[PDB]
Amino acid sequence: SARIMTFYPTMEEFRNFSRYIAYIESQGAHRAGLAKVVPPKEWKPRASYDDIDDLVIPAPIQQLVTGQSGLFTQYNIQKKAMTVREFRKIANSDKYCTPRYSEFEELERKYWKNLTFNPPIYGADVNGTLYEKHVDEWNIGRLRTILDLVEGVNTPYLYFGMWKTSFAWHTEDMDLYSINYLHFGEPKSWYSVPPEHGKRLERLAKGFFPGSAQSCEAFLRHKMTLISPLMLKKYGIPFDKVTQEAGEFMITFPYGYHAGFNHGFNCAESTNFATRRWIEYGKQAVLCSCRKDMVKISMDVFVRKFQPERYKLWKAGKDNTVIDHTLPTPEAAEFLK
Ligand SMILES: CCN(/C=C/N(C)C)C(=O)CNCc1cc(C(=O)O)ccn1
Ligand SMILES: [Mn+2]
Ligand code: NI
Ligand code: NI
Ligand code: NI
Ligand SMILES: [Zn+2]
Repeated sequence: SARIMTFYPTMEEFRNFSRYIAYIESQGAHRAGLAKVVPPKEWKPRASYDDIDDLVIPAPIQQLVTGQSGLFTQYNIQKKAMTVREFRKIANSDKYCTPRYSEFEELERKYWKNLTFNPPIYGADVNGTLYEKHVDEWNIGRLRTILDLVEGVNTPYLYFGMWKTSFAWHTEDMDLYSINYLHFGEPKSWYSVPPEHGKRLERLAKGFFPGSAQSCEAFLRHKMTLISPLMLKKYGIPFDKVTQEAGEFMITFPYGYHAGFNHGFNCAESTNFATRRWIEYGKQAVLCSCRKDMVKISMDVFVRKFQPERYKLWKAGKDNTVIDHTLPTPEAAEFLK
């Protein structure tokens, strides 16, 4: 019922990013916590990707995974800087390349069977964009949403993947939205838990990692926790799967938990953004308490501007607004009339 939806905008619908986000929420896409958007055929953010071999990945991370029975922890070892060419050569070498497979279910099995072995290298969190400066549609480098009121939380990031590189279970910083475009290469597969069931995932994680839970009120934000779909099935956490191919966007929604992995050599671009609906999520976000360095946004400017009637109430710790995860963002009103 809160399944992942896929959308196919026309060029005319595609041009206005925020308006289209409001549209898909009016269709209920936010309930799954994750949605796919396939852009029009004619649209490309870049003419060619042949000129980026010399691009530098300053801090590649080797992903060491420890665990068993569908529960794992992922550790980052920073490696020496390398170029995209060097990273590609490693990614496609026999040691690291994608194994043979027919259906996705086979590759998924191989992933969950082999994720503690032969730890791969992920060129993640690279500042940059691969959009040509003139592309005005869904330009992840400059989406100009109300998040701009805040390198940063609204600046673009590149992810150079190879087979079996992973992203762990998490919501975004300050439970923001996120946008992910797969520029090229092999697919990226996603898992998602509906926001309305998010705390059931937290409760389970808390039960399996009580030490981590004791040391931090939001340890999932460390992005170290991997949990297999079989474990989610066993413990009755609802979830959905989707595979993202080259040329496709993924949107994650506030408090939408997601995780996944790359199929082989690929490149993705991502940033965070906001709608008016996010503001309440941002006020109520449970943040990492154990590291000084984590991302924290002052919500004052947002409450003053878009919730002036509640500002003094909120600042006195008495705003008891309860979030209804099923409600679309106010901007979606025009599609419901
Ligand atoms: C908005 C981009 N961003 C970066 C925040 N800091 C720069 C780390 C993220 O952390 C988004 N969340 C992690 C993530 C990573 C992947 C992935 O590596 O593909 C997919 C989905 N989500
Ligand atoms: Mn994410
Ligand atoms: Ni290339
Ligand atoms: Ni090294
Ligand atoms: Ni523990
Ligand atoms: Zn923490």
